[PDB]
Amino acid sequence: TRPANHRQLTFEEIAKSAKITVNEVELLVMKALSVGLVKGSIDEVDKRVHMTWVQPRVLDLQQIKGMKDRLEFWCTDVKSMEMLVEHQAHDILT
Amino acid sequence: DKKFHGILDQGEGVLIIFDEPPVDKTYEAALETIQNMSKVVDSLYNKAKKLT
Amino acid sequence: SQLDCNFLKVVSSSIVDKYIGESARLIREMFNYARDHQPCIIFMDEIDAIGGRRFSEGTSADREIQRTLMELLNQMDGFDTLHRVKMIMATNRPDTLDPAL
Amino acid sequence: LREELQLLQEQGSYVGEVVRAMDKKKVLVKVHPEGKFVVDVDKNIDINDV
Amino acid sequence: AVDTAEQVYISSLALLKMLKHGRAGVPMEVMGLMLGEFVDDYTVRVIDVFAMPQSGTGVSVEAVDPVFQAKMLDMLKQTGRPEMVVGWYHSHPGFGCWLSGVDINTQQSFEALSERAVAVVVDPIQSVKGKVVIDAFRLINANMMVLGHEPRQTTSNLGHLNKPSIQALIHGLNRHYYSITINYRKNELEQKMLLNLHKKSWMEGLTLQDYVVKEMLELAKNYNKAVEEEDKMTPEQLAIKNVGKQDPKRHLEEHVDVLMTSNIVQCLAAMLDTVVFK
Amino acid sequence: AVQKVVVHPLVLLSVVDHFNRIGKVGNQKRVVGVLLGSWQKKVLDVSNSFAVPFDEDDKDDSVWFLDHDYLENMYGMFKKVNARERIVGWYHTGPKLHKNDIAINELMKRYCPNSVLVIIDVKPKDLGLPTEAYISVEEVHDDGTPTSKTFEHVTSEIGAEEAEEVGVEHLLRDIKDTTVGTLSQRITNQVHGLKGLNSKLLDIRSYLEKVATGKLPINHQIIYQLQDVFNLLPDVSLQEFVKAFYLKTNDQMVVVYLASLIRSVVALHNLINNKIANRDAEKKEG
Amino acid sequence: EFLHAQEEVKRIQSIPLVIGQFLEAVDQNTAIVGSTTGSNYYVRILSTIDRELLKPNASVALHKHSNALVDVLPPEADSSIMMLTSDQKPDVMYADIGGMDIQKQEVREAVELPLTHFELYKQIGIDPPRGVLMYGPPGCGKTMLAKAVAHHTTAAFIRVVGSEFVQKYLGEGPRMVRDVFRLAKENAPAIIFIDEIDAIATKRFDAQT
Amino acid sequence: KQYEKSENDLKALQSVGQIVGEVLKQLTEEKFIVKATNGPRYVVGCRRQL
Ligand SMILES: Nc1ncnc2c1ncn2[C@@H]1O[C@H](COP(=O)(O)OP(=O)(O)OP(=O)(O)O)[C@@H](O)[C@H]1O
Ligand SMILES: [Zn+2]
Repeated sequence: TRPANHRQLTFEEIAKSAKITVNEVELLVMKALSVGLVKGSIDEVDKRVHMTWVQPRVLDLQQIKGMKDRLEFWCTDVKSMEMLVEHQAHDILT
Repeated sequence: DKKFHGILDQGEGVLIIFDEPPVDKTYEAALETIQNMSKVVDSLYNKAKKLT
Repeated sequence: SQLDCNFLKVVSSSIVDKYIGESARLIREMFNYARDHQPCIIFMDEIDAIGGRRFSEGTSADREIQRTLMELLNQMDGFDTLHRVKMIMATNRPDTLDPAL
Repeated sequence: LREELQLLQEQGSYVGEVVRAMDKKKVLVKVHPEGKFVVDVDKNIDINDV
Repeated sequence: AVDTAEQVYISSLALLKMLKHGRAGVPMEVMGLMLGEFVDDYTVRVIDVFAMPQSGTGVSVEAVDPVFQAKMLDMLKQTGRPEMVVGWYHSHPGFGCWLSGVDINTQQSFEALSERAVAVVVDPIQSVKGKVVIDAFRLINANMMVLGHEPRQTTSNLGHLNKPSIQALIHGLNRHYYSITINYRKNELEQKMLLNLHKKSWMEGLTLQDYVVKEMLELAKNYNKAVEEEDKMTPEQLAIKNVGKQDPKRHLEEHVDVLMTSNIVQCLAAMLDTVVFK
Repeated sequence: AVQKVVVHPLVLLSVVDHFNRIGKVGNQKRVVGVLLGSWQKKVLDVSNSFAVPFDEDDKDDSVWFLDHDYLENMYGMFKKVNARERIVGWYHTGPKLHKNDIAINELMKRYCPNSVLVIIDVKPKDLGLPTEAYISVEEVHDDGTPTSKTFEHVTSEIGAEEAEEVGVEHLLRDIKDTTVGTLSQRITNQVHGLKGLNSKLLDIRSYLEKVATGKLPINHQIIYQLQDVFNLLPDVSLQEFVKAFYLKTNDQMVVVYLASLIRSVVALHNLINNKIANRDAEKKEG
Repeated sequence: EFLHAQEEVKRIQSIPLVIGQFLEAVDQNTAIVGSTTGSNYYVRILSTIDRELLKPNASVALHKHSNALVDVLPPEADSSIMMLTSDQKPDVMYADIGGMDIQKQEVREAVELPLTHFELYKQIGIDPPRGVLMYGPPGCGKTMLAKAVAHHTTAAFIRVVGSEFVQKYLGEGPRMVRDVFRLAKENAPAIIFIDEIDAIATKRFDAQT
Repeated sequence: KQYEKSENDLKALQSVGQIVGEVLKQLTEEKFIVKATNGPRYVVGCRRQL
């Protein structure tokens, strides 16, 4: 749901969404590594966990539409800047 | 006196031993170019001689 | 009829047929197969046909007899020794044998 | 020159041994291993160099 | 008468069934029959080289099973077209593919069957893209030994067939034999789509894939420099008295071009971060 | 099950020539002929096949005919002349499938328990590889319908053989060998950026098909899941790749070193014989 | 079309490499090679081959049909077990030999010392022996000295069975000696021990058998 | 069932015997130095999965 990953996700997020204390997010993420849904590194030098790939959940229709937003954003940015790079490399073909 | 790449760090603990030994790219290239400049010097007498 | 493991009984008279290093190649095969099946039991009857002692370069086939015998003289010893290769020998008169053997 | 490398893709030849030539512009050749063969000369060679 | 310069059109599925048939039976000569269409005098096409059953005892005229002629050709009649045979194929894998005595033994049977009865000779172990190994003939008859041999009314097309004078053993068999022109003619229904298969199915396959790279750094640098010292030796020996010195060789080979393709293709691979990623 | 296929273009020309056999006559719908095949591993191979007459009237898409006697007699010929070969399925030249194709498939799965079809195009311009593989199996359904027997897109490729292009690359004559270093990379740039992201735009067109339509099998099984395999990279604005630019500098590092040292040695290549042969040809001209 | 001609050069050596040995060079683009089929061939060299590789003899590659020279090969074609390569020593200590100061010190001067101080031989001009022969009453450790010097060598060590060369194929022997001596010059100031050389060294022959 | 035994024996008719060779040594990752028992020396490659 969140924007990208934030690269580093805090004990207040895991513990507050999880309605649990600070000292259970460790067993939460290691137990999640026992489940195998994630492969995340346990970034707890700041108690702020780094993310990896996860098993997804059910695609809602607003998830379809916002997925079309950032997905079309990716599509026409890689395609548009693709055509720009080909336009710079256009004069060297012969 | 002796060495094992145990470089001193007063405030680390591991006293980190690390290196990247294979960098023979610039080694062999520099060793070639040093000889190459001697080869261009070996051409300089042919060049300056053939003209005038 | 007692151990019954790997009795390679060489009659040692039907080895040579006519050829050059054929009997040599048979010696290499016997020693390599003998190296393989680790409890091999080598037997050789009637060495005196192939054994001899030495000549003064007489009959030309006795050369090939001598090199075929020196197949045994090296490859029984070599630098790589044999393991569990029990060489059982039989003869009629052992006086005519080679002191190399 | 590079299109003229099928010349190098041509069939090779034999090394022979000339004992001596006989009459009517033929020679004798034993090859690497075989018997003797009364074989034919070419035009651009020399019978005087047999 | 008077005789026009002939021509053998192909469909190239002929050549594909010759490479696949002679590739399948590769330690053995095979014998077969060639289907096509008698278009006219100066041209004739092959449109079908089809499978013919094996002989085990002798590759001969008895390799043609007539119930396989009725059944095979009739099931070609209830395939899309009942076209006419144009000759016969075989192979010679064991040597340089000249006309065996079987071929002259069945040539009179094949020209009793057909007008032309053109041979098809091949060695299936020659090339991967290059050679045109197939060989084609016409046994002209010995009854025409009074008249001049191989009339070929213009002999301009035949004079331009006369470029290789190929196969000096067949040239030893120039008694009543001569090769024929075979073009590799176009198939606009097939050539462009073969170019689509070929070109588009090979240019990255899916044309999306590679657009390996960090070990060709070390492999390329060793391959380059290890040649570069022996490339740079000879300016010790560069001198004057031009004819009195003899060692001219280039020392720049595979150090311009392999390095341009190397560092440019892998630096565009370094650009695949920005090209692929945003 | 099937890993993938190995399909030579020879059997594709064995589709093409029978397309010439039907292009001259009244083509009702398309070609349906036999696909013979060499099945050894979970991978597949096809060296040969043959065709068979076929019509179909589009009123219940159930009146359609092959000749199994012809199929097994010519299969007896080809099995006789080649013991390697057996049937592996069928093919069709019209690039879009229809409802009867499961009756073709399951009607000829009685000979071998798999009968893979082949989509081709006699006039291809937009596809990549023509060849295509399905298998008619079931995942039942999530609701578990009465035998939703389903074609499954087994991956497919053009096969290869030593000395099969003896015709081909001599025929086409147009090949420019080893265009590495010149413009092949930007051919693949135009066709993968454009021809990849347009497929992405037809997949987002199918997403709009789920917006206004697409309730059939809205497919909340594989789409967001392998799209989460895509969503290994959530590349949103602010771009979040601070842990990738020293990575990018490490990637640029060695290559720009090779350009610096090595291309300086490329200058050292051109300069020597360029000067020497230059003034040889200059002041030795007269 | 130059690149097309390049691949037409490259296609000559893909599936076979039919091995012969280089025998004679007449001149440019013409040679004589003795193939390993026993017969000898008038051939031609290709411009790909660097002409210094010709030397006297080389393990060379040929063609099938044309039987043209294709390549000159690196030093190959084994010395049987190939210099034994790792650890295949009889494992005999140097002091394991009991009380032979004449023998151990003598052969120590003969082989072990020119392994080390050969440049100091070169300033005087002593001309140390190439090989050496050992003989006498059999059983006195003639194998054992080769075991100990083998155990205590640093360069290559090739044991050679003297009955080894008499084999089935007609003409393999002298090429095997080319293998031994090309490898001998190829490795190092090396050591080759040859045992039972009487199997080759017979003073009397019969030039009809 | 006799037609099944002659069916299997009929299927084995198209097979061809192969060559007994012995590896002298390995030249490169693709190049292999063998010598067959009947004579000369060769360098070839493996198939795919050898
Ligand atoms: N001086 C010694 N000190 C210790 N052991 C010795 C000594 N001399 C001989 N031996 C022993 O006797 C053996 C001598 O036999 P060795 O195999 O070395 O020579 P050889 O093979 O018998 O030569 P040949 O087949 O000509 O008789 C040594 O291997 C060792 O076991
Ligand atoms: Zn024939």
